[PDB]
Amino acid sequence: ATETQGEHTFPVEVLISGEELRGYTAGEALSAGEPVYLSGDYEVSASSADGGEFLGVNLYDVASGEPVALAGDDCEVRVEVSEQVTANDEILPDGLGTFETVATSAASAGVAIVQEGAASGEVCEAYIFAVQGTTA
Amino acid sequence: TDTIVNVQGSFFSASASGVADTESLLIDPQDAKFGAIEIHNIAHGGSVDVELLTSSDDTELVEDAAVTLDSFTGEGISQGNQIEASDNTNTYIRITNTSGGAIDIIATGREVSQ
Amino acid sequence: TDTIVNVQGSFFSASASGVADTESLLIDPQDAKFGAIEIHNIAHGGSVDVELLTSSDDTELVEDAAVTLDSFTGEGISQGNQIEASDNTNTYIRITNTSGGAIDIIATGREVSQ
Amino acid sequence: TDTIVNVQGSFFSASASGVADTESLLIDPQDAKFGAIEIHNIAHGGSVDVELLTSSDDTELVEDAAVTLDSFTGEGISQGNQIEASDNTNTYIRITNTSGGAIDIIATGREVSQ
Amino acid sequence: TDTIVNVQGSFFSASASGVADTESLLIDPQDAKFGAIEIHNIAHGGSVDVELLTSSDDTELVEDAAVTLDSFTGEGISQGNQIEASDNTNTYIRITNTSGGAIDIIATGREVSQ
Amino acid sequence: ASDEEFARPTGQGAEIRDDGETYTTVAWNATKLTEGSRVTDEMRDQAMVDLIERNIQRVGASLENGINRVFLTELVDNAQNNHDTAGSNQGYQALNSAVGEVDKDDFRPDTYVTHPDYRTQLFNDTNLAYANRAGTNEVLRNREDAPIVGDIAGLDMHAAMSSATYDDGTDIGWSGGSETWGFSSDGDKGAVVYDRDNIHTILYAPNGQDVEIKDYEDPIRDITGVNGRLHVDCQYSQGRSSATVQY
Amino acid sequence: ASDEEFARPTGQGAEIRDDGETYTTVAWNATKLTEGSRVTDEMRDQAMVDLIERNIQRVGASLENGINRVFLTELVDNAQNNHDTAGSNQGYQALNSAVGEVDKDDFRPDTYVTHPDYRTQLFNDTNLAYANRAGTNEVLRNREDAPIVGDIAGLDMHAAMSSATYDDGTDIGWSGGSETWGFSSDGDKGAVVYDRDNIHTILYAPNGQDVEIKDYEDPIRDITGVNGRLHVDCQYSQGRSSATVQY
Amino acid sequence: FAASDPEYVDTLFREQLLEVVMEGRELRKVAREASNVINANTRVGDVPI
Ligand SMILES: [K+]
Ligand SMILES: [Mg+2]
Ligand SMILES: [Mg+2]
Ligand SMILES: [Mg+2]
Ligand SMILES: [Mg+2]
Ligand SMILES: [Mg+2]
Ligand SMILES: [Mg+2]
Ligand SMILES: [Mg+2]
Ligand SMILES: [Mg+2]
Ligand SMILES: [Mg+2]
Ligand SMILES: [Mg+2]
Ligand SMILES: [Mg+2]
Ligand SMILES: [Mg+2]
Ligand SMILES: [Mg+2]
Ligand SMILES: [Mg+2]
Ligand SMILES: [Mg+2]
Repeated sequence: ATETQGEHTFPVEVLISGEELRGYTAGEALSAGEPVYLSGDYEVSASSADGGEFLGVNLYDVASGEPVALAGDDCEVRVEVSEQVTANDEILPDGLGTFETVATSAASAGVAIVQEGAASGEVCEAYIFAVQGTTA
Repeated sequence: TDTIVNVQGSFFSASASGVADTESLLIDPQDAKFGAIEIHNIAHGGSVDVELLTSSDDTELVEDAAVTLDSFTGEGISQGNQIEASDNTNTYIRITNTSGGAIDIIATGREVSQ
Repeated sequence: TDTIVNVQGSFFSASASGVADTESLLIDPQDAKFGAIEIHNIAHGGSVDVELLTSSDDTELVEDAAVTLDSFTGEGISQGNQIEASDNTNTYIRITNTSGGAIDIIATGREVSQ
Repeated sequence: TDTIVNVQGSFFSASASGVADTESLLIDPQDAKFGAIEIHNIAHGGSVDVELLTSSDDTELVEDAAVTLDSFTGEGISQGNQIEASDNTNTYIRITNTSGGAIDIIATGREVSQ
Repeated sequence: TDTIVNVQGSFFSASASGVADTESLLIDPQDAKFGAIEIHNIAHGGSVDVELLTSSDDTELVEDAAVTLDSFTGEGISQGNQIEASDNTNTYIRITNTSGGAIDIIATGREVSQ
Repeated sequence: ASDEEFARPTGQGAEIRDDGETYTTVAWNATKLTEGSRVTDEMRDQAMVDLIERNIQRVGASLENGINRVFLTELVDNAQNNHDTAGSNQGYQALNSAVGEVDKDDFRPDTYVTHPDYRTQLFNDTNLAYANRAGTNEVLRNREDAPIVGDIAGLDMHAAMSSATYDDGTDIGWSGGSETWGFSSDGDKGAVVYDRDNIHTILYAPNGQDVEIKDYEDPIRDITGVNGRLHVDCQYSQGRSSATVQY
Repeated sequence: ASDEEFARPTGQGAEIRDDGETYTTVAWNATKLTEGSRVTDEMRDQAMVDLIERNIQRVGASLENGINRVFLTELVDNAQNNHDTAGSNQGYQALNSAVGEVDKDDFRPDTYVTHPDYRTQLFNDTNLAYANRAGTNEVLRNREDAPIVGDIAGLDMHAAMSSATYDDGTDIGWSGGSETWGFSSDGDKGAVVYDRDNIHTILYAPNGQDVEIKDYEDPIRDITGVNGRLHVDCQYSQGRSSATVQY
Repeated sequence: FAASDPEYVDTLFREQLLEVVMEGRELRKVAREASNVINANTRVGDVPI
């Protein structure tokens, strides 16, 4: 996620509000605003599509094996969406480093609620409210 | 470089309602502020003869020269004319009703500099 | 020697969407900021009568003289007209729908000095 | 006595290359610096319908009224028209391709004051 | 009251002598000082095709759109046209020789403000 | 630093939300500009003039011209705002409209650079040419040297530039900018209106701060050489603080 | 208080009839404007600039911009008069016509608020741009810093405002006003002409009068934060004392 | 909720009233200057012409 002001591109501040700033290790190279899930013991990797893989969003760019900070549930976050979102849409990871709507995904429940609507490829503002892991 | 907007110079009209079977609308350039007129449109509620006159008097029509320009048949519009009249050249335009009864006549165009 | 650029007119248009089977669009020169209008284009979504009227009131239409200029059949455009009307002469143009159903009417032209 | 040189208009054109078999060139007077346009020429690389529209929005096209002015057939030019549109009157012109394939459309005219 | 003498805006011409059997006169509005041209006259020493082109480049012709306006046959004059082109709209007029030999071509008109 | 924004309308007892200063950078890398000259011993002796002093002056001038090229090429190419005159109202109204564009993005410009053709057009402008409309006859009489020409549209400085200074890519070993510098044809950039403080000439030299002149003898051939170098880049800190005037 | 009315024609020895002064109120409801920022201790140590002071400045500016948004949005939305230019006579004439609409409602305006596009077109107006038409060359020279710009059409104050300051409803947390601020297209409001004594900016703070900046430390996360707050409303006492200029 | 001003607006304080009452429209007064003024000795009278 990035912001244009003339010729200048500025990095988007992923965190709007919240204190659920939990620390992990990166299982791969991760980018600011990327959704992630537990890949190993306190290790996080990029989320795939259709749910069961979400703990938070990555707060700053990291290489593999570096300590990573997540905005968990009960954070307001700035996230890039792969489709058009309105307020009150539930969103979850698309698998593309970005979020999509629960309506578009094969999943029946989301992890964040859209507060500010956006177009495809833009920053929405979302509130994280849930975690998704392995139910089998 | 200097750029100017052109709005066209003053509209002119003469009109009469219920002019009788042998009576006329007389278009007089004295009624224009620039003193001279160009008639583009003649709208007639029945048949009319159009006549162009020069007066022997500066202020009233006292006929000196007269030409019947044309006769229009039935109700309609004639447009795109440049029938031209001036007060200082003492020219007048007469639209004469030739229907077997009363008609409405409206003539329009623009003022030209005398 | 001095060179000037001429931008023409000031734009004038009246329009109606879905005017009923026997109703009309009243083009009023009071809507123009210079107080007189010269209509060039009449676009009609079906058959229409064009009527030119003088009012006996300075501000509202109270018919004095009336002439039906022409009747247009079908859907299309009439262009290069010069139907003229002004406020202080209390002149009006009425487009009347004759098609038997709802139609769209667009008149365009330019403002002229009063 | 003062002698002045008049350049006779400010230029306007809209054009599109390879517009598809039912797509359209929208001539929008908002693109003119004076806000109004008078289209004289429509050069068409195949058959087209010309359509004159009013918008129900001040800035975007949402059709209030629509009239098809004429249908042109084959490749050629129509010239000496006076198709008139402006922003404050919310008027747009749509040229719609009716050929069974892509065509080039070039419309030209001059700007007019709003 | 103020009275001004009006002289028409700048003359424009493009010409070629002995333009070959499939060659062309490229009339370019870049050559006008006001940046836009209105061609009234095309004098042709034999048969020609007239083509109106829009460039994809601001200052050279790289064809985006091309429409053949008309075909003229024999030696003669086409006059009273309003074939319109400007530099900022990237519009070029091409006259192509279609005679079985070399011809002379003279296009004339006036400049319009860009 | 990022643009300043607006506070949010907030409920009573509600969490205050974050929108802190976000940062980026503008990179420079200084291009080496170099000029060389060679003179034979026989020529150095026989000339009425000091040919090495001449060539040192030329080498210093050629470097100063290079600085101006790098400055004008950056300034013209990387201005974020533009005013398209479309062959019309070129002069004071074009300058005012350019200042309008910079004002709309909330910077105040103070300077303008100008092409010779633009200068020509500007002094033909009836607004400046007619003493009546100008308030002084200074332009009609003194032309570019008039105090008003450095005091129009809120600008405090005129930078009179040359025709040849911009990188056309027609000069030998210069690659070219994206624009056209001129005021003759559609799409020519004839002026730039800008904040003087928001564009940076950046100078680098290994052995001092400014131009370095080196002399060398060639005892095999009897030639003396003079070389000059400077490294220069030019960069906008805020390209929105400038507007190009387009024909 | 109610408007002034007229006395009544009365017989001799007849009862004087009553029409007493009649009263109402306008209500303020000051909205909390808030702006937060957060910094890691590791960022704050490594940065060459004091990021906390810098964020304190951003918070200050951001609140101030919020006062300006609330003001301009009220001013534009709730002006009871309007002048429709229909793309014509934009400049002094539009300004005089706007004073005209206020004067018809029996108020004298003294102030005007202007969009960048309106300012641009105003300084293009031959009435201001030609020194003989203006009586001075100050507009041609100094643009908005000209004393005539602060002294047009009986007004004695010009307030130049930014394009971003009106509430479009595009900015995050802001709901949008009814109008469009601009001077680019049909229906845009580009200037407001008003009495500055008849529009009230109401500031409330619990802990003083002005903006309040509070800081916090998080020893659990090693984050230092800065928060700003102010409560503002804007209300007209006489919305008829004001007119917008419409494109 | 926890004690907030929007729940106790007329319970724990009154809303402020500004002590300055603010004027309606004032009409233009000119007649005494714009006309010859006769301070009459009688209600009914005549000027000769
Ligand atoms: K929770
Ligand atoms: Mg919270
Ligand atoms: Mg006479
Ligand atoms: Mg009337
Ligand atoms: Mg009257
Ligand atoms: Mg519109
Ligand atoms: Mg409007
Ligand atoms: Mg071009
Ligand atoms: Mg932001
Ligand atoms: Mg901009
Ligand atoms: Mg001198
Ligand atoms: Mg151009
Ligand atoms: Mg009362
Ligand atoms: Mg009112
Ligand atoms: Mg100054
Ligand atoms: Mg008596």
